[PDB]
Order: sequence, then structure tokens, then C-alpha cells
Amino acid sequence: SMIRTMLQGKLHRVKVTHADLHYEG
Amino acid sequence: GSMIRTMLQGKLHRVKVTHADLHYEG
Amino acid sequence: XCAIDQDFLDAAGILENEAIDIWNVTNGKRFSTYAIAAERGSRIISVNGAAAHCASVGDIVIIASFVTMPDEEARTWRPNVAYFEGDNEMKRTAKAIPV
Amino acid sequence: XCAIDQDFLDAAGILENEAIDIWNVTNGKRFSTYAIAAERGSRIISVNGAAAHCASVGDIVIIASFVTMPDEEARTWRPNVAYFEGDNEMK
Repeated sequence: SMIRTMLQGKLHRVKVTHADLHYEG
Repeated sequence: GSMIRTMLQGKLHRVKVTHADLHYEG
Repeated sequence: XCAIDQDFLDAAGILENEAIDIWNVTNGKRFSTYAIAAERGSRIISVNGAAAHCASVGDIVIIASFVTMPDEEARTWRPNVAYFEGDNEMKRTAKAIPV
Repeated sequence: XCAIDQDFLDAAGILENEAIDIWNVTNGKRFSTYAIAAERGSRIISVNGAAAHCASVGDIVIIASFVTMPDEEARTWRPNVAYFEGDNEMK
């Protein structure tokens, strides 16, 4: 009856490789 | 199947704001 | 709050009184509110109340809704996406758009 | 939005179109978006649209997904964690 919010998964300390303000999808 | 996901249902992509009203009543 | 042309709500599958996220491409602000229906064919996007501190006339935004469902349904789910150009002219596809 | 190498998505159990949280270790910014698949083996993490205001090329980030389940199942639940170093090389 009581529903919890739990961590499902994580990517630990990845680096951003690209950043695009103008994307269309 | 009891593990529940949060999924994107839908989106409006790059719509333009036409009106902005601080003092709205509704 | 945010009042949206009912045609746009129908194309994205968003309901009146549903929670929505607004991501402002112009100024970078991110906030949550709820959707109100504006008249069909009006092409209105109106930010009302406290949300008027986070967007201005002419800003470009992305409006999203999120739902919950079990893992097996999530793996074959496809979202409802509508794309816009010009005077809030709606297209089904990203092909026609300048940018 | 955030486009992620599909091998990374598979290792962490994150789905295409799922809600994700991004926590930026470099600048401290925290935001929520959704996941898109990038080509397998590309090692791409791309921030698209409005999210490009919250992260720059070279920032270190943590990407997380959350699910709901009954309390009795939550007590023994184990998350999927993937660890990275250098140029997005998975350990």
C-alpha cells in the first residue's frame, strides 16, 4: 500500500562531450 | 510487474510565448 | 498558470489540469505548473501568475508532460511530439523547420 | 534532451524517453530532462535544447533515474551503477 521512490540506476562522473542549444527532435 | 517508470508522455517543441500576465485570476 | 490552444494540447496528448514542465530555451529557466485550455485555433501560449517571472512574450519554450507505467509498457512507449515554426504553426515532423 | 551512448543506458537500466536527473559536479547545477539514445560505442553525452544553459563541454556530471515500488520490495532493491574515468571509459 505504501509506495517508495528508489534509485533505479546511475552513470557516475561522465563528461559532457557536446552542447547544442538549437536541436530539433 | 510492480517496478514503475516515469516516461515522457508528450511535448510541444519550440512554441513561442504570446502573452504574460502576473495579475491573472483563475 | 499556462494557457495553451486546445489543438496543441490534443496533438501532444496533454490534459486540462495536468502537471507540465516548461523549459525556456531563450533564458534557461526551468519550472513546473499545470495546463489550462485556451480557445481552439487561437495559437495562444500564455504564462499567468507567478510563472510570468520566468518567461516573456517572444521567448521560445519546450512544454512537456510525464506519465508513469510499468517497465514492460515503458520499453515500447512512443511519446506524442508536435514541432512548431513561425506564428506557432504546428507540424507532425522536424523535416519542414528552418534554422 | 540528453543523448547518451546506448551501451551506457544498457549498463544503468535507463530507457529511451525516461525521466533523468542531471547533477553537475563542475558547476553545482541540478536539473531534470529525459534520455535519448546515441550511437553505441560513440561515448557521447550531449546536452540539447534548454539544457545547454546548465552544462558545458568538459563538465563532470552524475545522471540518475528513479522508479517506484511497494515498501516490501524497496527493502531489498539493488540499483544499477556504472563507473567512468578519462574520456567516458566504463570500468
